[PDB]
Parts: sequence; structure tokens; C-alpha cells
Amino acid sequence: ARGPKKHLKRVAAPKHWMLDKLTGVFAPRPSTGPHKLRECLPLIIFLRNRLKYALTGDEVKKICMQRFIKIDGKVRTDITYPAGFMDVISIDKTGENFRLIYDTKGRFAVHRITPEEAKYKLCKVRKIFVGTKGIPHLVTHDARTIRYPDPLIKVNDTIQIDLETGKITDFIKFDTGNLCMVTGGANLGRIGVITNRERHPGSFDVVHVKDANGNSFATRLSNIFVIGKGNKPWISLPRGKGIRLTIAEERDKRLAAKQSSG
Amino acid sequence: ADIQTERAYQKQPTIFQNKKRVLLGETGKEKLPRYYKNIGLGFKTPKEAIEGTYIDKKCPFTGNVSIRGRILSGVVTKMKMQRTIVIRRDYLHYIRKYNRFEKRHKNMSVHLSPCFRDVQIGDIVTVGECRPLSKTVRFNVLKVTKAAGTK
Amino acid sequence: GISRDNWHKRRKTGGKRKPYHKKRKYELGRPAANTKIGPRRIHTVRVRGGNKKYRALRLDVGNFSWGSECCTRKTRIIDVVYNASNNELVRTKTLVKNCIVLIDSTPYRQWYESHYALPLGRKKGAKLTPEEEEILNKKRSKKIQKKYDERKKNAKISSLLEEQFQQGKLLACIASRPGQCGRADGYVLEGKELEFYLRKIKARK
RNA sequence: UCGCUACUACCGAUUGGAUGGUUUAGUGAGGCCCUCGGAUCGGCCCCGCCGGGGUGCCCUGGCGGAGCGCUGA
RNA sequence: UUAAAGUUGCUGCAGUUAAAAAGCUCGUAGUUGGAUCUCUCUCGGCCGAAGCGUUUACUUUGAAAAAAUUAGAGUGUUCAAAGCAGGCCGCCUGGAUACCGCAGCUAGGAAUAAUGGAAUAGGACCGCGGUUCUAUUUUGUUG
RNA sequence: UACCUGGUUGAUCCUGCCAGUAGCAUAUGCUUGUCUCAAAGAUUAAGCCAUGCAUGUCUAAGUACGCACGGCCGGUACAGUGAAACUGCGAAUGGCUCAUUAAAUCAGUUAUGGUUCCUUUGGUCGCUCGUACUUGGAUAACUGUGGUAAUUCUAGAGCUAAUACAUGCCGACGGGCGCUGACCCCCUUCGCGGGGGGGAUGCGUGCAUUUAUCAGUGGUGACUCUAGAUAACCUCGGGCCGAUCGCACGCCGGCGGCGACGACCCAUUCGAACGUCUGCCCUAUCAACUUUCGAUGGUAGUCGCCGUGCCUACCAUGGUGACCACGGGUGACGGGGAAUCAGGGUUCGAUUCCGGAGAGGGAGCCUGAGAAACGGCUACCACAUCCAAGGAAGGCAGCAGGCGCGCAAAUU
Repeated sequence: ARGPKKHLKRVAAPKHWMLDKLTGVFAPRPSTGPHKLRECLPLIIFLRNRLKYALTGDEVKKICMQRFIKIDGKVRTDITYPAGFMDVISIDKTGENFRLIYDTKGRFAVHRITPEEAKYKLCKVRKIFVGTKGIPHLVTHDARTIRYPDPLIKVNDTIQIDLETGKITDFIKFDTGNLCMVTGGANLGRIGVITNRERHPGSFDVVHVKDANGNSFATRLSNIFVIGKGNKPWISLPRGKGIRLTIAEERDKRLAAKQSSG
Repeated sequence: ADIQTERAYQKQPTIFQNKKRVLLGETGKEKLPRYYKNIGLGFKTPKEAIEGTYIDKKCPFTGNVSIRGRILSGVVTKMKMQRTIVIRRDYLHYIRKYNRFEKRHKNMSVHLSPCFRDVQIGDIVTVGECRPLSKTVRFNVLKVTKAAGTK
Repeated sequence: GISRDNWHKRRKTGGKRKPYHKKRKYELGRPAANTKIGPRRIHTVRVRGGNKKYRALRLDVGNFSWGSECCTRKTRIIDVVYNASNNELVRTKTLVKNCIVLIDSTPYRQWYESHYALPLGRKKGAKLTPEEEEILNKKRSKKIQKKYDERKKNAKISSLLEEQFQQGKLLACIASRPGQCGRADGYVLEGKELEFYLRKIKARK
């Protein structure tokens, strides 16, 4: 290739998008933006494929160009815009607010929130540095550059951002005993309390996380997102509450449902 | 001068040698302050680098190189070309039709610093990965351990 | 054209490779700027990413630092002497990095004489000028002359430096790459480095 | 063994021909870089016809001529 | 072209007479090799943070491993190969899971197999002394 | 479904092969009613191509004096729709093919603390102490005169614009902070003197560039990191510090709210480029190979986006090999994968997904963030097109289609 690529094939698209084989040869290639190509949900696959407000890709454009969808408080008319983890989608015409939160199976969930909860979001801390004339600067997982933060905030922490002003209202440090969600790997979508962190200098750290039912797993430190302080999350949680059911337990829980029906 | 055997004056760039202080400083002693760093992955800097006077820019402790990547180990095979050595790595490769192994080897050229003196070709050396230092050199010696016939 | 690829060479074992692709553009080289001595001539080159380099073809003046005194000034480069890379670069008078050149001394001679209030570089023939004597022997107040007098205790220069100030030219090493940034900046030689460089100049003659 | 039929592989004077690939030496298009060069195109000056303002002088506008003038492309 | 072919043989073939052990011995690389030996010093509020135990090979575990394909769960395409859909009278519900040599990373085990630890004692552990460089606490601060 | 059967003898028991048996891929023969899905010029010729098409693009928001339009109002600079043309962006993606290629490509794993990056997203955008209520010259479209056998060829002349091309301020602007510092004041000594202050007058100053020195906000496993201080520098082929556009109209001549387009830099996204460890078929009737002409390393530099013998000068004599180097062959692009299958195994993978390579063969470039681009240009080699013989124009391994080659593959 002599330059950057502009297409995406449907079998090469991220599996959690849940795209079928026989609709087309191509998939929406996400625009460049705050979230990565393989860790985002474009607006077309959310308005058309998940919410079914539109039947074709031309109808998504007609909804978008009417300026109905706000991503974290700003109107986006791009139909392949890379929305991602912890983002807030607001449709004012129907009065709906959604937050992009992984479910236990590793896929983005349709998680509706209240108008009050849509006024803030939680952001991980990626980089801290000092810029010209000694001004501290943050860089988050949302590609947000926030200057003059508290000196107690360090890398791998979580901050709360008010979407109207874009300023930090509170923060949670990274330490054992704090709630977290896994945002990658094989435990994606799982919620649990940090119990240990083993350090491997010159390589990747490992964090051990225990569920509410007593199941323990481990992840790389880059795949951990601190949610709340202690056992209490700072955001509303999806239906599964982060607990991964086994296939036998899931089978029994599904079979018990149809017996209830009658 | 032993330290000045090349056509260009040899110095540590971080160090300034022309601080005009006082006549007494000239009278007292002429010993340059030396730049040494802590190449650190649990390794320790040899005392022959903090007290030496050699000038070499590809040394890890007193030169401009950074150690990142892979940490490996080998056996010194040849010490013939200037300031670099050839080591051997021996391993077993698994052939799965016969459920068996076979011996294979690799010859790897590494850079040897003057801080590691009194080293013979029988002994185990730990090497760390760095940037390309020449056409076929990417590793640098970080620790020297004597062979079986240790004195 | 001129390429800087690695696949035209031999393998470590000494075996000949066979290239699998042709010459690309991220592998190119350009002709050398053999920066000579003369009135300034600089050509701009567009480089990868859309940026620019400055090919200096002739240079006459440069920024040079007297490190011991911490005095950096603009100075007219005069002549090219011993080169550590090639002794052919001195016959053609080519400026490159880490080259030994001669520079004027008057900007340094003015700062020394205006700061320490002592005559440096004056020959033993009683050369006195009213402007110079107003620089040197102007009458100051009590506190100003006290501050000047407590300063003359450490206003001493080496014997190799003061000889050069007799002939009006100092020896300097260019610490900048003139064919890449378009300018020749550097530092004046001192101490054991000057001692080393004064030997190999004499050893070429 | 000798006599009769067919087909393969090999040796072979002819320093065999056809096809293609390597190189010695010499010549060497075209682009690119450097040093020159200067067909043309302006501007600021100098005079000649001359209006306005400020005060014989300057700022101006239409210009024409010409000067081995300087400066730019 | 695969099986049949235990007629390419690692599992797993043959070499007295059917095809086949070198005329004989030495000898380097390669391959193989006899018994034998039963976790802790400082810190943060009884535990963790930090050192390794000689080093490995081996075994179990963990995370990291594109989708499609393959194995496999659910689902009357009218059955099926398929597909990822669908179901109830606006609601309910899926789009699982397994496998992914070798090499690299991680944490438990210590049988089997290599390897080292004192024999001019330049040995371990304890208290004792001397030579040199040196810590920048203390003289409300500054020399 | 972990399987055998016929054939050497007058008859026997073996060794051993031949033949039979089942799938699977190409071609082919005969036959063919219904219905669902569905490969398809790879093999040989990466051979050659008639013809048509495959890449263009305007919103309220860069530039409208085409009556080209039905129609306002008539002193309204411009009502509106809008061809053409200037400007910007894209054309470096996609599609095709498998010739080259044997630690090369590629796969798993790592690093950039050794580089660049159009665009998206966020930060920054009175931080600099030195005509502005608007600056200058052109040139397209258009009008008119033309040349050539011929092309998406172009010349002269008369107009006219800019977010094209150039120039260039005000303001926040009152200062602050560093050096130089004539003169003035206070404490003490009898005094000289000592100590502590005030200061006119001048020279510099912000961020990016380049060189040198100094001390120790934040962070790494580790910086020669980030931030800081000081003396200077700052390329005319030149560095940032807005002379741009639309919509709503207002508050007390001033102040203004939403956007659009641009801006050095920082970060982010899409990457790309270099390196790290392990891994590939046959061949000894290939056993030594590399080093004159860089082979392994050192020192300094050139060039390069950067790390490096990438290249040069001066030095040293190294580097690989039976654990198979070097050389040769491959009907060799590499993987994900496919067929067969008791268990082990054998064979295939041109082919729609990922990576690589190429556009008849070599080579060289311009533009641009990105190309050594070929539905770009410039040469040479081989083919080949029109011609008034002067000249001009070429590249289907894109979609159809034709020729050729074949056992072998569809609709201009």
C-alpha cells in the first residue's frame, strides 16, 4: 500500500459488532477519533443494527443530518463516528440517554440511563506531563487533554468529567479494594474488586480481581478500569451486573424461564 | 596518551572539562568528573566504570545507549575484533513426528565494555537488547559470570 | 537515485542476497553540501513529512561560545585547519561538524575588557586610544569600583589562550552540522583539548 | 557365434546453430544537484509637457525620452 | 493425489539361505551413559511490600493469542445443505462455548535428567583491632 | 467399520511386486424432468490487444457583470436559480494477477528511551513592550484576431475577481523581569573606611531554530526525559503571532451571539518504517565461503525522517561453516486453511480473509502528508498506431469482448 486504507471488509470487522455474513461485502470503517478502530461502536451500527430506528444506511444519514444525536453533549453528523467505552448518547427528540457499557459476553449493551446520569462520565488517566511554563497536563482514554489537575491524580486512576464544562469533579485512585471493569482481553465485561497487583518491571503488570460470587481472575494492568471506590460503582450497571455465568448455569436459567411462561 | 589514541579528542559529552575555577584547583589535582548512569533492571554498575577513564559511547553504564527489549544469556566463544565479542547460544528444537529433539546453535555478536575486564572465552554472559550499534550488533553485555573452572 | 538501503549488501555469513522489491522513496540519499567559506548562500530542501532543511553552501559568520567565560558571540570564520575525519577536507576548505577552524577574537576581547576592566590582547608597544581608555580607565563611583576590584582577583586566562589573542584569531570547533541546519555554531577550544589539537596541527607540518 | 526386423541411451571430427543469463574495457540518453549565464518583465532614480495641496522646495497624476545608475524576478 | 502400504516402519519393517553386516581395528564430531544425599532479614495496619533457593529441562496453572472454516449450544429454512435468526398477546430473547503445535511471558510441584557449591583452604559463622576514601545529621542561620 | 482379494507351483509354505478396492481434484464421453445454493482463462503465454465503460466533486457559509432563465424596483454595489472558469480536496483507497522472492517474504512475540504522520478528537491560538473603517500587481472564464493534415495542441490582443499570489499595521501596552548604572539617603568609626538601601540613562525579553553553560516541578526499571535558569543565534530558497465567509439581530458612537474556513505547536486516532527471539521444500556428482570493487569491527564525519558500513577517510584482521555454511534447483508468493485418516502420518494451499510484490523489461523523477505512482511524466530496450513524410500519440496481470496458446474456463 502507498498510503492509509479507507475500507473495511465484513469478516475483518470486530466480532462484537455482530455483523452477519450475507448483508454485504463491506463494513463501516470507523472514522479517526477518540477511540480505537477495534474497540469502538460506530453510530450507524448503533442507530440501525441495535436500536432499529433505521432500516438502511441512508436512513441513518437522514437522522444524523437533522442534528438529533449528541455524543457527550455535542452534535455529531458523521455516521461512522467512533463512539466507545463510557460515552453518553442523547436523543432529545425521543428523550433517550444511553451509556456504552460492556456486557458479560464482551459486547456493548443497550444501557439506558436517566437525564441526570448523562451529565458526567468516568475517564481513565493515560498520560501526565508538564508543559511550557510548568503547567501540568493530563491525557485520558477519551483523548481529552485537561490542564491544571490535582497533583494527587496519577496514571491508571479514574476521574469524573462534567460533560458541559469538561472539568474534573472527583477522582478515584488505583488501589486494592476498589471496584473495576475489564475493558479488554478474555475477561472483557467483567466487574470485580482488585485484590492484588504483581509488578514485572520492563514488561506488563498483572492485576487480580475477585467477583461478588467469589470467582477470581487476572488481567493485564492496561485492561483495568476503576469504576467505584470499594464495592459501590460510580455508574449504573447493566443487567448482568458483571457476573459471568457458566454455560450450564445459563442453560438452567434459560430453561427455568419457559416453564414460568404459561 | 593512552586515553587519546584516536584522531579526535575523546570525552564524555555530558562532562565539561574547562571550568576555570582557581589557581589552587590547577595545583590540587586534575581528575575529571565522570558521567555514569544506572542501567537498571536489578543489574548493578561495575565499579570499574565509576573509577575508570576509558571513553566509549556504546557502553551501557558510561555511554549513550538504552537497554530495552530482551534479556538473554550465552557463552563467550571468540574475543578477536576490537571491543566486541562473539558468543554462542545452544538450544533444543522439537521435531514432533519423532517426538524428539535436536541440538541447534546461534552465534551472536555483542559489544564488550572496558568496565568488564579479566574475561576469558569460557564464561556465561548476560546480554541486554539495545538499538542497532553496527550492521550485526544489537545486544550489549550486562553481567559476566565465570565458567566452571572458577579460580 | 542514491539509495541508503540494507539489501544491496552481503549477509553476515558473506552470502549474496536477492532483492524482492525495487528502490523506494523512504530510502533515498542526496548529494553532499560541501560548505565552503564565503558570503552566505543557503538553499531550502523539502523533506519527508513536508518539512524543510537548510543546505548551507557558503558560510562567513557563525555563533561561537567561549565556554569558560560563558560568552557566546557572532564571529567571522577565517580559515580551515586540521580535520579529524579527512585531511582532504582542509585543502578544499570545507566546513563540516567537528572541524577545527579559525575565528576572530574582537567580540570576545571587548567583553573581557569591558567586564574585568583589564587590557587583554594589547601588544607591548603602548597602544592607547581615547575610546579604549574611556572603556578601561573611566572613573566610577566608590561602590562600582569596589565591585570591579573584588572581581579582578579571578580575572586570569591561560597562557595558550592569551597567545592567540596576540594574533587576533582563536581556534574553534564547530559543533553544528552546517549542511543540515544551515549554520555553523560551536565552541572555542581550551584546556587539554586545545593541547591535543595544537600537537596534531604541528604534526602535519 | 553368425544372419535377418524395430526402438532407446551414449561417444563423436564439424572449435555446429538457435534461445537466454553473467561479466573486462570503452561509449553513454534522461532526470537530479552544484557553478555560471542572462532572452525578457517591473520598481526606485534623471530630464521634457504639464494640474492640486502644503510651503524657490516637497507629496502627488497621465505619461514620453534616455543614461555601461541600482536593485528585484 | 490419500487410504489400502506394518511395500519408508517414531508408533512399526527387514539384513544365515529370499534384496541386504563395511576385510579388520583405531579414532574426532554426533548419539548414549552404573550405586549414592529426608525460605527469610527491614518497613505499612497476627499479614502484605523486598531479597533469592545454583541454573535449567519437565509438569500443572494463568493471560495473550482477527474473523471466516472445523468441533459444538440454541433455533420446525415446510425437511435438509444453509442462515443467524426469532418468540408472546407493544413486550420477551439470542447472536454461546471448546480447540488455536513451536517459540516468548506468568505462578505452584520437585520424582526423573543435566549443573554448581570447602582439599596450595584465597572455607563458613562470630565477635575484635588497624590503612584509605567517604555520610553531610549536630553547634537558632551563614563561614 | 483398527477389513483385504486375484496372479510364480505337478501340488505346498513364504518373500515380493503387479492388478483389483474406496475417496478426492482437473479434463472428457454418454444421458438429463422439478427445485435451493453455487465455482468459473490459475496451470500454458506476468503472451498481444479493436471498441465502449471503470474517478470525480458545492453547501446558508472561497470567487457570479454568461439576460441562460420566469420575474422583483426601478438612483438601490450584490434580489434568486445557475452553465463556464479560478480556488480547495480526492485521484497513494478499491479491482486484478502470482512473474520475482529460500532467514528473503511471512507467522507468533517484542521495541521505538531511534522516526514520520494529511485527517478526526482535545489543548493552545491580547504570553512578544517593538490604510487598519481594508493595502498591491496580475490572470482565467468572456469578447475579438489566428496557426497546423493531425491531439484533452495552443499564440497574440481587450477586460475583470479571490480563503489564488503578495504586502503590512493598530490594540492588549500600563508595565514586569534581568544586566549597565552617573547621582542621592541611612547605621557605625574621630576620620579614612565598612555595611545596608534608592535610583535617572541605556541594552535584552514570547513560543518554535541553532550552539554553549548551570541547578535540582513531574515521571520511568532505566534519560543525555519533561519543566527551569543563563550568554547568544535565528537562514530573503524567510517561522507562529487571522486584511477570509454565512445566519440572526440587538443592548447602552461604542459593545456583542451562533457557526464555517484557515494556524506554528502539543497530545490522540489511522497507520507506515526500521529493528528483537523462534520457525521453511530438494540437493555434497555443491566443503569450504566472504575480503582488490565493505567483507567483521573501531574513531570522526556525509547523507538520510531517524538507528545503523547507509556512504567516505584513517585504522584493526576479522565474520560464517558437518548442529550443513557457500552454491544450485523448485510445476516455490507466505499464512488462516483443504483432501485423506483407528492412533501416528501423507499430500495440497494461483484462488474472494491478513501480509508481500508487480503493472511489457530496466532506470529516473515531479506533485503531494503519503508514490520511485504507471487509467502521472522523462529517457533507453521490444512491440505497435495515424500521417499531406514535416510531425503526433502508446500500455486490459480493471469490467465486458477479441486473437493466440492449449486437455482445460461464461454477457462487448
